[PDB]
Amino acid sequence: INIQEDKLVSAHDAEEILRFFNCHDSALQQEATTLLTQEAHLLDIQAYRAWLEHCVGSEVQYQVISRELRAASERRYKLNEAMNVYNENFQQLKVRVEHQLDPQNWGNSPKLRFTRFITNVQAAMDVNDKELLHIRSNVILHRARRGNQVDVFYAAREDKWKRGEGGVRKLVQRFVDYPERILQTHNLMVFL
Amino acid sequence: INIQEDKLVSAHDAEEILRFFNCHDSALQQEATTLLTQEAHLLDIQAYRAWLEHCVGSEVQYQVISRELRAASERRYKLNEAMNVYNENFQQLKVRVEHQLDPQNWGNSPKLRFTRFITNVQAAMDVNDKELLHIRSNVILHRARRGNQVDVFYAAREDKWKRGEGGVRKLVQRFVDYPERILQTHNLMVFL
Amino acid sequence: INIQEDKLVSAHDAEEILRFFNCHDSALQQEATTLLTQEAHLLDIQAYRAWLEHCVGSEVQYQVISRELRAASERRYKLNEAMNVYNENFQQLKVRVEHQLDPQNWGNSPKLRFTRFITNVQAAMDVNDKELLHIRSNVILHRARRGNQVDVFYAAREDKWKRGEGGVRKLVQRFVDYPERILQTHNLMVFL
Amino acid sequence: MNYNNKILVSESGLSQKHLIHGDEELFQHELKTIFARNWLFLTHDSLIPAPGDYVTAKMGIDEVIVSRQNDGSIRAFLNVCRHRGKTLVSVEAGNAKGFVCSYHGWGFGSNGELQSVPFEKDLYGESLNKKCLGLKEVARVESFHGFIYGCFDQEAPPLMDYLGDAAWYLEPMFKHSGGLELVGPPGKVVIKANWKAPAENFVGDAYHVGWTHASSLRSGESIFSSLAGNAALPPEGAGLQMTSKYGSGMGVLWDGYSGVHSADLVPELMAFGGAKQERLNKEIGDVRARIYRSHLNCTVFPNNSMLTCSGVFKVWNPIDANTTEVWTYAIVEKDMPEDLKRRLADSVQRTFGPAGFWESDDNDNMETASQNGKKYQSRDSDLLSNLGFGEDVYGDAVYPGVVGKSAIGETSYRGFYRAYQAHVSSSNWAEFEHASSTWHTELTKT
Amino acid sequence: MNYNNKILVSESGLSQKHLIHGDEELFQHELKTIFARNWLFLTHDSLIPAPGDYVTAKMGIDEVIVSRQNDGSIRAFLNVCRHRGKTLVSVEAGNAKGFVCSYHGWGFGSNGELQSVPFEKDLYGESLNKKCLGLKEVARVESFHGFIYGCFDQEAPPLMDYLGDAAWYLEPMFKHSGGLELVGPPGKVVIKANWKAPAENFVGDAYHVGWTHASSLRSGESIFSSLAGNAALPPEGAGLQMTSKYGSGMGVLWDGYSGVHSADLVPELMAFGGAKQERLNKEIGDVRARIYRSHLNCTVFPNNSMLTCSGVFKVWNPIDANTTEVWTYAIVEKDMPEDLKRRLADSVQRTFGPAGFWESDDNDNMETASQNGKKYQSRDSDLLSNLGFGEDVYGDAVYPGVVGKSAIGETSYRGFYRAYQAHVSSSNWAEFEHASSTWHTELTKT
Amino acid sequence: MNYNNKILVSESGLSQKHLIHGDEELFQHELKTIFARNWLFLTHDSLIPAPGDYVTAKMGIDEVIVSRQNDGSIRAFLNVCRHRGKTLVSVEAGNAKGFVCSYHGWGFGSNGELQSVPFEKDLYGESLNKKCLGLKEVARVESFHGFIYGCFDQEAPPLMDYLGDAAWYLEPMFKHSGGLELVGPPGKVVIKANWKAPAENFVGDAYHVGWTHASSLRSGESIFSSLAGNAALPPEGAGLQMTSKYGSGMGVLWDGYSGVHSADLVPELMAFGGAKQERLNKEIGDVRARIYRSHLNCTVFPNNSMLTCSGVFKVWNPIDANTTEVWTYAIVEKDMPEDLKRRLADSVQRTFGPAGFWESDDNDNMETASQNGKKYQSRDSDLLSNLGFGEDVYGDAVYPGVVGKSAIGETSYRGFYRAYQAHVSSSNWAEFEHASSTWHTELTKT
Ligand SMILES: Clc1cccc2ccccc12
Ligand SMILES: Clc1cccc2ccccc12
Ligand SMILES: Clc1cccc2ccccc12
Ligand code: FES
Ligand code: FES
Ligand code: FES
Ligand SMILES: [Fe+3]
Ligand SMILES: [Fe+3]
Ligand SMILES: [Fe+3]
Repeated sequence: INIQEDKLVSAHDAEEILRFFNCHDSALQQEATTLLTQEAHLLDIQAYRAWLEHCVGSEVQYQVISRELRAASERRYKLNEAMNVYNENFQQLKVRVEHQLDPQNWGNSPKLRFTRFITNVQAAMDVNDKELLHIRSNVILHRARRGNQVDVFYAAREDKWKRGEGGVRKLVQRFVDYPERILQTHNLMVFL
Repeated sequence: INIQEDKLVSAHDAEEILRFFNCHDSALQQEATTLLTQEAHLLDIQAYRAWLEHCVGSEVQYQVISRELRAASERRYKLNEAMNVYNENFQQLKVRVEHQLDPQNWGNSPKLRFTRFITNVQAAMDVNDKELLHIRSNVILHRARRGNQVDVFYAAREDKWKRGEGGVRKLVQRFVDYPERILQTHNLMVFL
Repeated sequence: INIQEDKLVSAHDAEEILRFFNCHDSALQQEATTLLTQEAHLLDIQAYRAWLEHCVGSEVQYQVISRELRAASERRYKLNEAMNVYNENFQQLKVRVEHQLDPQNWGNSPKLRFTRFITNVQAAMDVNDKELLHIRSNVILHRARRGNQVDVFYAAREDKWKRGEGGVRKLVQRFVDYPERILQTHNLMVFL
Repeated sequence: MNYNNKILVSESGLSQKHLIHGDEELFQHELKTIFARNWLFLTHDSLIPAPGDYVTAKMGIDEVIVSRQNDGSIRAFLNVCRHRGKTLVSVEAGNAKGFVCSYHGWGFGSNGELQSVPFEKDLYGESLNKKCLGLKEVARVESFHGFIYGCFDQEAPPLMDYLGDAAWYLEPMFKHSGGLELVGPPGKVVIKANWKAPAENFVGDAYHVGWTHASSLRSGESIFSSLAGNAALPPEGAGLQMTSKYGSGMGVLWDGYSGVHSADLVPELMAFGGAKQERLNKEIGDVRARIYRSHLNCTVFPNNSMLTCSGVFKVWNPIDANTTEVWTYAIVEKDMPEDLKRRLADSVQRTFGPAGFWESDDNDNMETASQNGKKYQSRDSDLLSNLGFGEDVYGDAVYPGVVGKSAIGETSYRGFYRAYQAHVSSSNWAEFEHASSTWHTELTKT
Repeated sequence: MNYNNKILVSESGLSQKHLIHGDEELFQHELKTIFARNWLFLTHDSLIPAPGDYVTAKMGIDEVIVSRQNDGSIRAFLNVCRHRGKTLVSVEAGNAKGFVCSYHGWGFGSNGELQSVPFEKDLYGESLNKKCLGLKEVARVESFHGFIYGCFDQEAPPLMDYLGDAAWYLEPMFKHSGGLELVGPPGKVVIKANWKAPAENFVGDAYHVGWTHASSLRSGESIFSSLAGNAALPPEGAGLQMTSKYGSGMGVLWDGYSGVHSADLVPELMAFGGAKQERLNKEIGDVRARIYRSHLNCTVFPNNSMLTCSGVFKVWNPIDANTTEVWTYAIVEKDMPEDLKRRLADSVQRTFGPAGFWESDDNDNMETASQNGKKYQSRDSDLLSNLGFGEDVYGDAVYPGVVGKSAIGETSYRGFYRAYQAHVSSSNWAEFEHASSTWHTELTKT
Repeated sequence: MNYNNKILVSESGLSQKHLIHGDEELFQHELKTIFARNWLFLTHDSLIPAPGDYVTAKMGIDEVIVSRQNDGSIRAFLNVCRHRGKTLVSVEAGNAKGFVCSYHGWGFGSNGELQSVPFEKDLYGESLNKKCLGLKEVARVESFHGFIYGCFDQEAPPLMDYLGDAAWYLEPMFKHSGGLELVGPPGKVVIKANWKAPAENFVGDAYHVGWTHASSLRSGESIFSSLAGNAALPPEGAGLQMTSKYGSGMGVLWDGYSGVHSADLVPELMAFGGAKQERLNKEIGDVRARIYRSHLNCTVFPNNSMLTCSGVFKVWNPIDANTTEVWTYAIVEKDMPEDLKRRLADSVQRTFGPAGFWESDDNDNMETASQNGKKYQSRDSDLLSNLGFGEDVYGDAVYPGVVGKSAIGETSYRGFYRAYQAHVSSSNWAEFEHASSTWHTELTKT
């Protein structure tokens, strides 16, 4: 993509297009689909420890940002463009998991209900690290609790996955640029 | 999954994880995807008779439950945990289909519009019945009617499918534990 | 489908069922999935010029209709059943793309955020034109802007795709019968 | 609007202003004069049978905790902490000796008493008067054969007197059958209708059945099926209508013991009800034994409805003028075989639950009738309930109450709305009584 | 708020309080003094040409059924059953001899009469007075060259008189062209704006075009395209503005017959309009023949707007102070070739329909201007409409009405809001007339 | 409701009517008597350091543009065009010399002046008085050590005087530390709570921490962790509470410099704060140097809160009685290493941001307490804030303000609500002063 011509496209987004448009490996797309479907199943049933053990690499960066609204023509204002809703290493994810599982987490009774919908899966091996797998996918996440509270989240996920212990592919990076600037879901206390 | 460690996980949910984590058959996942996409197409165009004929086994149990909200720590209160929004045999499904098709079903004029989104498909053959296929999938169901009524349903489906007449795979069990306790969709008069 | 028996089914919808129920080609379904996922990626990052160049055929008809609500039993009133929310040739799509990219399109600052979810993909070659590919798919389209505006669109797409320049498959027809009669999304200014 | 003077319901209950289904100021006024004043359904013994068992329930827009006490009684309390007002209980049912607030940890007993306060000695010393900090208690809690009702107003008549002439009709099924059980949990769905729309429909609307439910009648093959599409009118003597001083009323469809249940339950039910009827003849007389196995469509004023024999039990919980949260339980006779109870409960939900195909037939009728009450040109229009007027009786030798001796009519609408208007225009129970001293005379005019 | 006394619109229509776009109490007051009092667009002959043809339409927040009678006339009725208030018709258009209610099956004729009641003889006997139970009828229904308007107020001026000086400008296209057709069905979209925001924009806002629509002008290459980004001001004599006693007004952009249509329709349209103009010179004179093929941006007070030549036809249906349901039809000249009619209709929707790229340019402007009317510090602020004040005339020898002889100005805002304020502060038509006895003098001050 | 007479807050701030968290009429009244009258947080120098830099901010329900002027000052203006009221700026931050309206293209300077009007000469001639058409300016804009506050009321006390006795506690961290920076952009989330619920919680609620945040305390291993599940009460002398004349107040937890930060930041922070404290001893004295590195939970009346040392900075932006938009920034000390600043900012969001696991513990508490204020049986109920009453002092030789010399109590609730009630019942600042002439005496009674 020529971003001088396609005026609305960011350099970052153009780079990610390039990644999937070349060596298409159908088998890889299917492996990636299985991997993400299984991850979502573990999360949906709130098997957070199993998620960490089976899906999350020790070197993970799990990051969800919220970008400040700026003018399309802005060229002078240079201050921090985004904040981190999440920017977690493995230990920080573990803290969040223990918080979910704590019997004095009053908000988790009655038990929450999660349903995740994973679509638009794309996969490509890294060019330089032949053991690094880039996976892109979109998620709709439905959270229901307490009779009539319903929150629906929507996001694109830029992932890197790598073979870890026992040869199991695990998440080493997730990046989400959350599309809604002001959340209308009470909080973002869900694992996208 | 160890549900003593993963404190939020139900025994039932842990059993279903186990089912798909073992013999992964890629061809089966794709067969299941086709089967569910075709079923959803028939339902979306309101071909309810065709749905019964092509998708639904004579021995079907079609069940959607609503679970009462109870404390996570509850161990004494033992009364009926859930009610059946649906718990239908084939004849009961047929009654519902005839009700939909009746020309004096005033609610069906003007004609309703349905759009279904099926994702997260997993498939595994039963261990003991090699002719029984377990299929898990999630659905978003959009129903629009009468200018400005829009209802969106979200659910996970635990299905069993089996080869019936002419060797066509048909639904012999669907189980949905509906995630929202109080419906905000006027009714649940849709086939999930 | 017998539409005399399946009373709620339109002749058009019955014809489209027939198309996918016969020669199932698994490889074709997967090619179609890739094609649509890549198209959605280009649209989501607002690479509208790239979308035209890579995804849209010179002979395209891009059509989204809104059907007037009429009685199920109506047989006499014969006037125009639908209007065209879109009914665009390539040049008309180009006009819309230039409108999106214009630096004086005030509504595009701050930059909009799009996330598309493509599901229920079916594909079948045309019987008479062996170079014409029929693709059916459903879309959820999430558009977020200006802090707290969120609009979600839902639709089924009946597409025809054909190999064009360089052998690249491109859209030659898209037809959407939009399911909500009165839009509750401020406008339908999105490419479904 | 001046509720002392405004004629919202005309003389004899013959009509009502359409605005009653749409006006939010009137909805707010109903919270005071209807919901804070009258008896409201809470739960059944069968759902909280053991000490410590509790459920949450709505009373109007308020939420209460309803708890079985150690002495076997039931007490109900606002689900609101006495410290800074947090909702105490977030579940629908359970068993506990008390409830601890998740904000600052105050602990209340199942008896509503403030039993513990974290670090009380160090923080409050002896200065916190816990005796005065018990949960706000529902003043009145009474039982009708296991069905538990609450009332915020200490001045209300006893529940039995409040049921008035309706009690006589309910007793064969509620008492003489050996008793009913409520099968939970209920279905719960929000509809965009005023609570009065389904309440009026269940209290007295047999007219709508053949037309509204044409498709369900034709498809399910239940015993009332001859009515589908108005193909046939019930024969003379097929039933009656009744209403009462405090607003409760019902229709009676003779012998319709299998009710809305599809052909799969008809023979079993018709056998069971007939057998019990034969035993009851000797105990309560032929007429009342027949009432036992007759289909009653009833509203217990204001917002609790039921279909006996069909076994449908409803609460129309008010949210705003065009929003109601519908709770649906099944009622079963205790001495039915357990397998029959299970199938009956599923059938209640199949027909009238969240995906109840019969109940679905009613949605557009209730929602649009309610929403039209907000429309400018309809606010001051008159909803009609004159069918059968001038043919009702009172004090009949066989059937008590204001009675229309016909299966289809609007007798029970008139009694419901007469009581409604007397409450809306009154400041307390004494004023309601004064406004109701000629209630049956008003209803039997012409 | 006291609407008799509150100055919501200042003298000569020079400014308006911003709260008018946000205040819900005023919205409710408008239902009475604007929507229940004035002429509102219903449909066109072309959409209900045959006996039995009907459509539904909004009149304010009310819904009506608009039906072609056997005698060729049109009558309109509230879409509300006379029994218990259910919405009678759930579709948008059709053909029928009557309408049966889905609740209890009452049957009304296309003439609004209550024609049948299920089991009337057995239930009501002779006691139901069906003659008094016809659907509530819209008092006034009149046509302007096929365009059908309704009014709930029997006291309203005839539609032709209500159009006042605006009629003269509309006639060349509406009458002398041989007649227009409305192409349905309309697009329908909800925007989060007050109905007055788009109404004021179409009645008199040429100023916004070059800036608001910069991108659409630059991208579509329509004939008004020189305006993109305020790159060029229209030449002197490029157009005029007008307004009238009862609030209707418009801008006139000379010769702009292809309007907003992209270059793909420009040559064909400019040829067609020019050819008809040449014929019309001999019939109605050069000036009026030129008006025929000139672009008129018009609001017919209160909430019907159009762009002639572009062929855009709008209803701004009110929902609440910050919610409007936008209906968009295409207008075509009857004697255009059918293929041109089809392409013109698609082009109307392409530019101004639900995905109209021009209309999209207006969204944020209308929505935020409306929503800001609720904000505390803006409620009592003044929206300005003073552009061109002191240069308007009345009684001109060539162009009737209050006229600003310039293409860009706020003349038509002033007339729209003068009429608006006279209605809001009046209890009936007689009071509006008294409040409007010096209407043109007020507008031409200084 | 008569706000002059209605006792919404009882004497000494001992209780408040629960309706204050739910009543929409009172919310509207607060827009006038709370938000239009008092000082509201806008931004920090660090976010608009250079000429032309601007941000948007809410002040109550109004939106303002806050702009750095060429002379180094800051001015703030309503984000509303002076022509027809369109929202001028649609972004959250940027740098510009002015703002052009997207409707008709009017151009305003960063100084609020109307600088340009498209085609002014041709359209308005010399008749548009642009000098009188500047953006509506916020009357008062003042800084507290870089933190910029605005007030619509010209009669307000200077910001420093408004902070009253709270300023003394804030100064060690805000001033003597060398200064703070605000790290943006903020997280933004809507909660279904009244703005007063989180405001009261941050101003004075240490009682809730061990119970509400049990899981976060147990999981994160922060320095306040001994409190988890009320396992331990803070030792005597662990802290104090204070409040002030104009409503601001805070808790002080001695030495808690690492605050809510997980063990990963504890050693680094405890080292940094201790080192600066040692330097500050010589400058401001031991007590104030200790306050610098002590955890302050503070609300600057009405709706700005913070946790010093933890570095959490909050704006509770009001939307309606049960809706609040929560803005969350991080505060850091300017002389911290940049890498520490970055990690501290992430940790603030990790704990108290949109996915803040601590802040999540508070959701149900705030939302249900607020929503219960609408429920009929709770409106007239009393929220209690009597903990510690009768033990507060004023004029202490060491700690200024109304002070409770204990770590856990409700001193700061009482001062917050005393000021709230004095504003709600007053028409202007002079009346508030008259209503507050014995403010500390009222708070220290018994
Ligand atoms: Cl099934 C039935 C019979 C008679 C009256 C009824 C009223 C309401 C619902 C069902 C009814
Ligand atoms: Cl296209 C056009 C010209 C002049 C005035 C207008 C007002 C509104 C919409 C379009 C207009
Ligand atoms: Cl971390 C902490 C300590 C003391 C009081 C607090 C009040 C509110 C939020 C956090 C607090
Ligand atoms: S609100 Fe319940 S203990 Fe404080
Ligand atoms: S409401 Fe229409 S027939 Fe009864
Ligand atoms: S509304 Fe801003 S220039 Fe007109
Ligand atoms: Fe019914
Ligand atoms: Fe415009
Ligand atoms: Fe907290």
